[PDB]
Amino acid sequence: EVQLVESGGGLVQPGGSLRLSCAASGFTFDDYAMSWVRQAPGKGLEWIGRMYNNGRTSYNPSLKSLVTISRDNSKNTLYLQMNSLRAEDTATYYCARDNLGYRPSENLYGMDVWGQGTTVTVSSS
Amino acid sequence: TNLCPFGEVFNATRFASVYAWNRKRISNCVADYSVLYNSASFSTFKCYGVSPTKLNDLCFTNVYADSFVIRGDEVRQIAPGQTGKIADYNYKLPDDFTGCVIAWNSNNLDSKVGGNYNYLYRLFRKSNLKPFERDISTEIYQAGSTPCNGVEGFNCYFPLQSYGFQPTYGVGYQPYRVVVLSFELLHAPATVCGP
Ligand SMILES: *[C@@H]1O[C@H](CO)[C@@H](O)[C@H](O)[C@H]1NC(C)=O
Repeated sequence: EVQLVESGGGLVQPGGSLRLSCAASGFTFDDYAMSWVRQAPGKGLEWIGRMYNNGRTSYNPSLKSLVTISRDNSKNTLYLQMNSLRAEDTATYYCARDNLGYRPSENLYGMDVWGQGTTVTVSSS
Repeated sequence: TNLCPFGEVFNATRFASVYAWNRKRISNCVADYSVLYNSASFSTFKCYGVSPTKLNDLCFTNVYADSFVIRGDEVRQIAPGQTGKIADYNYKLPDDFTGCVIAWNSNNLDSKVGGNYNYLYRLFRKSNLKPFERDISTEIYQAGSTPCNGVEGFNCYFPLQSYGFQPTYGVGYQPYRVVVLSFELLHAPATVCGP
């Protein structure tokens, strides 16, 4: 069963750093492109970044200075390292696999499998 | 009298990717194709427009050797009139192609246990290639309705995907070194001749 699970979210003070995980089941990252997507409470899905199979990263150009995407193929986890979380980063972070293969119809996002996503909140307490 | 440098082509340590396939001009030398056809190293040896045993008896002009690395089951696309990702986006042969397509397994050379990512193929392109046309552009592809403006995002991808070459993968996902020879048959003063 192809399944993505994310972990690491929770409360975080402003200006801190926090890591996320995208532990995968049923497949590996050696031949798939895997992406991080952000969902704000009042806005739509915002694409954070993408890891390819060869290890190259692409980022959101309005978000490049404070995110980092790294793999661990030994445990098939994708990591997302934020730095300096501010008030507009209070959002639900999904991890989803890019569909570079067959698309049965027009997809707005191009994602064949999604994760359940984890909630990160930045506030005073 | 000087021999053609076929050893510099087939026994090269590094081969190009299929999107950036290397082309070498073979000219002004004597070519012995009997050591290629009788060699048991080549799994695929398909000649078009010329018999392989008649190669020593002809003199050729404009001899070109195109070398790249593709995966195992895609060797069938290096032929005239084929369709798929290699034929349409990476390396297209013309319908009137004359020459020889030589391919052999290189799993012991081009596979690393962690995965060899130095060989890449153009997964996405807006249009089919013309024959013998090389596309090395790395412009960000638009796979959806929303334009990319050179920045990846939703349905916006890097057009080159690398093969994951591991020794554990079966035949079909294993690296194959492909050398394509192209000739012109007896119309100009010829510089490459058989013995
Ligand atoms: C490449 O090396 C092998 C090693 O035995 C040799 O037999 C072969 O002749 C070489 N290829 C050419 C084209 O000379």
